[PDB]
Amino acid sequence: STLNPGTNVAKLAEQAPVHWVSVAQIENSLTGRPPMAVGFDIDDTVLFSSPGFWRGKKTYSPDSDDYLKNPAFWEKMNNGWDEFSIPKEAARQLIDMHVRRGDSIYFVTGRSQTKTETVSKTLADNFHIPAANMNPVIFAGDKPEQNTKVQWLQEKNMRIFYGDSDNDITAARDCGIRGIRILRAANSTYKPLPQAGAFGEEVIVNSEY
Amino acid sequence: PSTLNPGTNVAKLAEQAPVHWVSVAQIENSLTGRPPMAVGFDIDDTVLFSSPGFWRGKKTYSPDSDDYLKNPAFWEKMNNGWDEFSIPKEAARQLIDMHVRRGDSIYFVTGRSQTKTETVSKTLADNFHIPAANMNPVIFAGDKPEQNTKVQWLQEKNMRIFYGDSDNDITAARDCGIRGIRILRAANSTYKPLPQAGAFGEEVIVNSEY
Amino acid sequence: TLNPGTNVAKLAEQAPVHWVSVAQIENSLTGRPPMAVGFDIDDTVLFSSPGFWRGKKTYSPDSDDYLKNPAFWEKMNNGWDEFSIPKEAARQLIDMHVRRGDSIYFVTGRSQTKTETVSKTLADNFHIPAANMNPVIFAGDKPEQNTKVQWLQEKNMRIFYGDSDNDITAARDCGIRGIRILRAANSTYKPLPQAGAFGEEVIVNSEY
Amino acid sequence: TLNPGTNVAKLAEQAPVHWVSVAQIENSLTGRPPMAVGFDIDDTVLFSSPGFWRGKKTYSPDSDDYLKNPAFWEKMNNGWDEFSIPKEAARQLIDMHVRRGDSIYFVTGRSQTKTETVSKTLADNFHIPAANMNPVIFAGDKPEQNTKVQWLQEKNMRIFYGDSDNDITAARDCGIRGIRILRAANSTYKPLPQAGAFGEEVIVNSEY
Ligand SMILES: [Mg+2]
Ligand SMILES: [Mg+2]
Ligand SMILES: [Mg+2]
Ligand SMILES: [Mg+2]
Repeated sequence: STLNPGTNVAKLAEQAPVHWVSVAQIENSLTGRPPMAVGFDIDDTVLFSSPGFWRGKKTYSPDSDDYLKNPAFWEKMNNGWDEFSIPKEAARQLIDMHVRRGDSIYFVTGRSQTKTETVSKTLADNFHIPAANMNPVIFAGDKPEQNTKVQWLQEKNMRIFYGDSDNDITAARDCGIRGIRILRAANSTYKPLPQAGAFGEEVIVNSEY
Repeated sequence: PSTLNPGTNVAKLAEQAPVHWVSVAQIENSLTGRPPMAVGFDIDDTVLFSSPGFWRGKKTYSPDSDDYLKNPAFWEKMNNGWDEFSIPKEAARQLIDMHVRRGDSIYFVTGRSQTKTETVSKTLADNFHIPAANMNPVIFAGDKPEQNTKVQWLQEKNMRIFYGDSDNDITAARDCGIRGIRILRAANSTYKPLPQAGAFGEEVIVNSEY
Repeated sequence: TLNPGTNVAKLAEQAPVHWVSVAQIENSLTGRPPMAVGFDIDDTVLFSSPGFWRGKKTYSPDSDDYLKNPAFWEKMNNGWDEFSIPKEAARQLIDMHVRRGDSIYFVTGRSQTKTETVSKTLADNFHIPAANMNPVIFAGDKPEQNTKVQWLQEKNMRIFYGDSDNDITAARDCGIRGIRILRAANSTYKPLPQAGAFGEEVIVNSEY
Repeated sequence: TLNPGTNVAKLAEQAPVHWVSVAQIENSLTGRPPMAVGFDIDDTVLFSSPGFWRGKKTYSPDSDDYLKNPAFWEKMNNGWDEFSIPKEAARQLIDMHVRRGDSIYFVTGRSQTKTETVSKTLADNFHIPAANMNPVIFAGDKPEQNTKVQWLQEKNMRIFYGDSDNDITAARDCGIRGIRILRAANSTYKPLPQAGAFGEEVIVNSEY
């Protein structure tokens, strides 16, 4: 645009009409409630997994997103490339809180399903989730050999679902449960960034890292 | 405060307070289907930037303190002409227009002291073009210590929503079990310190400082 | 759309502006002998919108002709600034220059009037010693008055503070240091200017 | 407290930092013939935390001792950068300098290894022309190496870009222009530094 655009105080103080919440406010809203099932999307919600997707694109589809359909990519991505995935501090705070409550934690992902996967171990180890609260990662999809995200949220009776994408939030709305938005990091390779708060949902402050 | 070059970082730049921000459009949308009702507005730093008169009052009657706020002579001047210097807030214009469209009955409940005569009601009706059908003379609730003077009025007029910039405006609404919505107090207001909007978990209107 | 939402890139986005604090300005002048510095008045040291607002409502509700009404200026320059709110940023800047022993000048584009109490209101609100205080200078295109630029050169002002683009370009035209002050969002003089539009230094939190 | 709230003075508060854009940096170089410029690597041109994270988890999960493990560096310098994400801000800067015909140098504090594929990774991801590309320089305190300052002086670099305080001080010690890049909030190298702590220029939106 212009070389020296400058700014003004109206612009400096301008706020988007979003419902921001803190982990502490979420915990307070659960006070007294017995243990329950809660779910988390994985990519850009609990793990900054762009390193692996970046390498996959470079290796299998330098000019496009065809790698997301390449079975070879998914073998690598679900069996070791998450050793390069950086866990999010906001996720750590949320999981620690749910673990203290004794809730059952589920991870639901849209990644393609492979015969073997080490993602579940990576998550339990990185977030130090006790055996009683941990559950194997759930790969949701269209395949007749699997169920959709909405179906899993309902089957496990999850009461809250955390995610960074719009479809994570609409899935929760469709099931009539509490959908909470996590901010996607600016350096994620999954762009454009989504508009957090676009459905009037609660958005966790400072959740980009 | 004592650091010449404090610098900054991106975590700090993107840092957000956990506040429930709302827009006039969202408020309006949340009222769809609701029949006409009574709604209330605080005046100072809510619909009018009235600091000019309070500043002149302080300098005239009590340069070193806030005793002017208890001075009958100050209120006479403030309520009968000094608001000619008070600047209407744009955020208030938008809210008032919206409520007029809904056909709601509008009330102004202020902590200013009541005087024999007052020209504030007319100043408000004129500046915000409020039709006679929606207007109501300003209610001067006064301000007593250890007590919230506004509660009585919100109850008796059956106000369903109350807009205000001070904590006592929000707690008044909470005491009545109605919807209290916060308006940001301008940074150049002489009424300091600025309150912490959202301190009761209430809705706060974006960009409402002007 | 009722819910536009936002994202972290937008939340952390910064305009390329050269921000400075009063402390940094003071530090940049260490060891320098007392000099002459000037300040714009409206929205720089005083939030005078109250008087201009009343003036417009009184003399030209539908336009800005009140700015041409000598009746308005008589009121504005002789008492309506008692309703003007001094700016904290200006207070800090003025105190700093007084401590340095600098010579303070106020240059305004307000219309000149036979008498004025503005100089008094300024010296009183900012506690400016007589030694550093100078009567307000009214500039303009009249034959009996010099323009803003000419006044900066004549007094050899080395720094000029202002909220408007013309305050900064005047400084630029004289080869001196022009420093921008933010105009408050509730000022009636709209639209707000783009502080930093000339690559100049802008004082932080100077909207109040 | 549970509901701390906020106020407009806090919402508009700005730190006194000298922000600049890539366009402004380019403008400031108008007319200057080709020159040498240098870039720090980690968190400046590459978000390399993925490799540093895996190394930490592998060699010293509870400390930074992995930074002195030869086994770590062998893997980090010979392939783990295939997981490093190039920064958009660096891409723009590099494209701008390549267009000017400047010589681009990359100086790193990473431990030197017998071989390295970092140079190849950089040249490929940023499409740097052979005429502007130079092999990565590993600076350090070892007797076989030269310090960062000596390298900047040796190659006569006029500008040095970096995210850490030591990148800026190196430029300051050489009398050249040191420009700060923002370190991403999700970098594993914490705490984040205070960009602008030396009054240096900081590039806007350079965290990605
Ligand atoms: Mg995701
Ligand atoms: Mg009020
Ligand atoms: Mg001005
Ligand atoms: Mg670095």
